Amino acid sequence: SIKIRDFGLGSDLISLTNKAGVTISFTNLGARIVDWQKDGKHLILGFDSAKEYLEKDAYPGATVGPTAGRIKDGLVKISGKDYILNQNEGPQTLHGGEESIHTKLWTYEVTDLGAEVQVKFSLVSNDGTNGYPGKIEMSVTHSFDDDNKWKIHYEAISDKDTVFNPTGHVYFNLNGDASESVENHGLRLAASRFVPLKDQTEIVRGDIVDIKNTDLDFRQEKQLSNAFNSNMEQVQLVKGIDHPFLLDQLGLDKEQARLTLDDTSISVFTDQPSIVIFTANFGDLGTLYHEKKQVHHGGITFACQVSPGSEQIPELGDISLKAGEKYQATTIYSLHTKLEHHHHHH
Amino acid sequence: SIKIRDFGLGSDLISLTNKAGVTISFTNLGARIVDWQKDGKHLILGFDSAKEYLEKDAYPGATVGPTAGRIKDGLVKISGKDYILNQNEGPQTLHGGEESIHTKLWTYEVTDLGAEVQVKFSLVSNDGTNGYPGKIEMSVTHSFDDDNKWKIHYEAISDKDTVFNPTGHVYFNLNGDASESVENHGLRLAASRFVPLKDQTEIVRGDIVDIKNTDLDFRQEKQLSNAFNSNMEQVQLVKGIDHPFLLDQLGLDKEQARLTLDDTSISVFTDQPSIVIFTANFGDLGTLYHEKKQVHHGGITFACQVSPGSEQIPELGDISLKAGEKYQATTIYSLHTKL
Ligand SMILES: OC[C@H]1O[C@H](O)[C@H](O)[C@@H](O)[C@H]1O
Ligand SMILES: OC[C@H]1O[C@H](O)[C@H](O)[C@@H](O)[C@H]1O
Ligand code: NI
Repeated sequence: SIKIRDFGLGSDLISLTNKAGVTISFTNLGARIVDWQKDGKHLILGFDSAKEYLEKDAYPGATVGPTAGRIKDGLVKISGKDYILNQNEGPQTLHGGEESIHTKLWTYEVTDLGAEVQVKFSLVSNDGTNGYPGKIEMSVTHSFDDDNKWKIHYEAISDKDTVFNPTGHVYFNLNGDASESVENHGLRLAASRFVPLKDQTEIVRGDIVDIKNTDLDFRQEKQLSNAFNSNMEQVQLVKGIDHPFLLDQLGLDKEQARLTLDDTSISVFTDQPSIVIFTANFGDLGTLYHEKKQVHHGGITFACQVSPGSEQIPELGDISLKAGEKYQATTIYSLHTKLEHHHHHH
Repeated sequence: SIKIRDFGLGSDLISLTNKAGVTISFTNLGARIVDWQKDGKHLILGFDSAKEYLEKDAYPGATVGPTAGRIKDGLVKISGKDYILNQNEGPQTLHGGEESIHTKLWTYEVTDLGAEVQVKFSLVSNDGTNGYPGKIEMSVTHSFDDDNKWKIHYEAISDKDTVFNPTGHVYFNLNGDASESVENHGLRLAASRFVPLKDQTEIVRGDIVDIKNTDLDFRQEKQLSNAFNSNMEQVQLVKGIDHPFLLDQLGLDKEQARLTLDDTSISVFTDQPSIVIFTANFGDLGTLYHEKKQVHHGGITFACQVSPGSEQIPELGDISLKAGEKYQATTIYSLHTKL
């Protein structure tokens, strides 16, 4: 079933229920996921109205771009030319600049294919918006099927050579309560390397480092607490995790990451080369989610994209987008029950 | 009463019925008026869904800007520096450039005041959007009251020196049918001069012209047909009217124009210095409104704003907006029914 209703400020809330009873919802404010539940339990973080997003935190579950993450000094080089983008975090351009895409009302169309329902959001980034050459016609399709698969498909075309590397900023919390840390969740991730940050400003350090056999090594499933409790400089620097992890093997076919809690797991699939992992290291900020004060580590993203920092570490990728060339990206989060035995205590 | 409904593509349709039974409706797509009816007749031009607007003509009833009208070569000078805006009509920037604010979904809030209801639409135009320095936070409040007054109030603030001169692009047609010319409407307008156009590109010619005692003098009520059958080269050039008229006396308390058809009449009030009047000179285009094929002259605007063309004719005014200054503007359309 598909259902729609006003969600506040002129946005809508689109709610889908698949044949298995699993429900998921989205809003056109920032082509974002708002909730995902199983048996009355929230699997992710979200608010109950649009205004909350605009007043508390506009990133959760949003589509962010045109470029996700931080661009040192808001400086990019496009086809030999230097361009300065909107600087919204010190001299840095973070997630596309101020008042970016996550803050706009996108138009949308719903397509019912039976076992699969698609929600296609559209938006045009005009040429010059936030310093980005365009115009860029963008679309984000969120779909949910009878197999409990939530897929995100991005498409874009630009009138001018530009840069593009958007991502989906969902936060998971299998506790279903923001006030409970995710240190009790199990994490498996197919990555042997990571990108260290230079300092508190969070720009990339300039090197790529091997994390095998360190506390950041999740190739084999381990509790998140191992990371959180770590005293590695990088962990200490950000008070948790806030880094790009370079996938070892590329392809939409491989299970790149798996987040487990008791009988529930979320599997991550993507065609992107990295997963940006941020554990809501907000300290005592305590943003209220459903009347619950969020705890430090009360959430975790799996933001699949080209790693941030390619401006400095070319080896990471090229996020340039040629005029006329069609961009595409696909990320999938699949939900499973009893995939494995995970019985722990903290 | 107030009613909100899904207007298509994720947009909303907000409809307000006042004590008098009159209905007016807006959509956040473009912070725009969609309809205006009395006794089941439409007073203005509009479509039946969001899609129509996007597919057919996106300007009718919309808020257009940041700058309304045509800008020669898309060139504006800001703080002594030249800036090139998005060009979407040849080398000209028309209505803000392509995919402008009239095509975006704005957020909004409804405020019920009893005798009056207000719908406040907001949108942020990012710095650099279509070439315009910003960011510019804009709000357009459309309101409707029990006195049949439809008011539009604009507000904006920019982080940087920029240009700003939006307008409301509603088209009236008291016939209540797009297939019927507005030539039978009487028009009165308190302007003694106008701004001639250079040629078919419609950029201004460069001069200000006195229209006293010409086919374009509406200082004293007259039927449109007159203007329509004039041989004035300017009328001929455009096949109707498509010009900025300079108002004789500025101020929001003066009725600046009046459109009448039989017992029904519309009055215009504004704090703007000019009114741009365009008579739907679309030839055979035949755009479809409520399944009725539009005829050349099947509509007319009253776009209140600072006259287009100030880039060439400084005396027309100055559309600059300095960083931190608050822009404000108001236009009112009042409905009357004789007895
Ligand atoms: O709240 C927004 C967040 O977006 C990413 O996770 C970023 O790396 C974090 O450092 C933080 O800025
Ligand atoms: O519908 C678009 C119209 O907008 C203005 O009123 C302009 O003067 C007309 O020439 C036409 O471009
Ligand atoms: Ni709606």
